[PDB]
Amino acid sequence: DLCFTNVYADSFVIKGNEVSQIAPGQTGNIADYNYKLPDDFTGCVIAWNSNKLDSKHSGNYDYWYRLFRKSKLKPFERDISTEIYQAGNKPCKGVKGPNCYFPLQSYGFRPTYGVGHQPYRVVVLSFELLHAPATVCGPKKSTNL
Amino acid sequence: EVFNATRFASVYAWNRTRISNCVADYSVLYNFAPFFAFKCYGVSPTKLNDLCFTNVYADSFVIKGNEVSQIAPGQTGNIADYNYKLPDDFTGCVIAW
Amino acid sequence: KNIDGYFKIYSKHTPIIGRDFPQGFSALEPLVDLPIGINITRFQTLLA
Amino acid sequence: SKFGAISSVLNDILSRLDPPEAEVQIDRLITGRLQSLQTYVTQQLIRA
Ligand SMILES: *[C@@H]1O[C@H](CO)[C@@H](O)[C@H](O)[C@H]1NC(C)=O
Ligand SMILES: *[C@@H]1O[C@H](CO)[C@@H](O)[C@H](O)[C@H]1NC(C)=O
Ligand SMILES: *[C@@H]1O[C@H](CO)[C@@H](O)[C@H](O)[C@H]1NC(C)=O
Repeated sequence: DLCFTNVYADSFVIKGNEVSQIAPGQTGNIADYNYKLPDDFTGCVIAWNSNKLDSKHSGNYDYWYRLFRKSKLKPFERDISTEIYQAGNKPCKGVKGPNCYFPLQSYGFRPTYGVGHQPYRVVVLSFELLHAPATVCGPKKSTNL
Repeated sequence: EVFNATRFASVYAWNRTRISNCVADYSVLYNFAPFFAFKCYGVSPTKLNDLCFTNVYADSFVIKGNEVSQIAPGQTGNIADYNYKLPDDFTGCVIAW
Repeated sequence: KNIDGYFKIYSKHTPIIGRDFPQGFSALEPLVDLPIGINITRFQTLLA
Repeated sequence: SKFGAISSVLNDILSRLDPPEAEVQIDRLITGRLQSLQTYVTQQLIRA
């Protein structure tokens, strides 16, 4: 029974503890390098476990998450990039191994993990409740003015 | 002293060293070993110098190459089941060089 | 401007005195409010 | 006076906890400090 100016749907698969992590202004590598919500967030976050589409025999290492970022992540930012994180002072950028680490690591999932390590599927609905022409409603009646 | 040792114990008998009453500067580990697996779970590898820890355990044991990837929370294998099993709620980092 | 995405464009067109950037006050009428929501850092314009 | 919050130092609260959790504590501090200032102002009005 509300009217919203514009609705944004953001979708990604994240682990069970990360559901507790994902919330307006929290701590953790996912919350600060992978996805950050605004402090005054107005919306809903939807989480349900998906162990039938993100799991298969011999595992599935298709998904990804970032742990190495130069700074914190501004809210709603697509910082998609493959740049080696610098450690110490070496300009590396040429070879893996010591003090040259990849910004993201495989998000491998198998059908046999713990509940905190299960493939949860998360989508977040963001709404804009402001005095502006809306686009989305629900039930309606149009009684004459 | 845990990185400059010469007889790192085997995985079956993993020496557990208790670290207390010290300032945990991580540059000393950064400069000592050319790592190949610095995966962190409970904390950020960049963010280690700004957190105060009640107690730190340093369990050191030399192991094979694939066993480096074997050793992780929620894992399995001949080492992960009979030699050393990492807890699922592991708040810490591993270092492999 | 690009505050929280939502690109905004402002315009008011008038055959003003025509010397140059003038003095008299003039408000700006919005034309399009569009939620782009992408990364933005540099600016350039296209000529004829 | 902590006024019912974690600590009486706003800067300590800021540097110790995250924004959306220290928000309640700093709001408590505001409600305490402003109300105290209100009492001071009213008493000053009576004395004046
Ligand atoms: C987004 O734009 C800001 C503004 O300069 C920039 O600092 C940041 O690197 C950009 N993020 C990208 C391109 O992923
Ligand atoms: C051991 O200590 C010596 C003396 O400081 C140092 O030169 C060497 O790099 C250290 N080696 C390791 C593996 O820590
Ligand atoms: C741990 O015990 C093993 C036992 O062989 C030893 O070789 C190693 O030096 C010990 N590490 C210490 C005391 O830091």
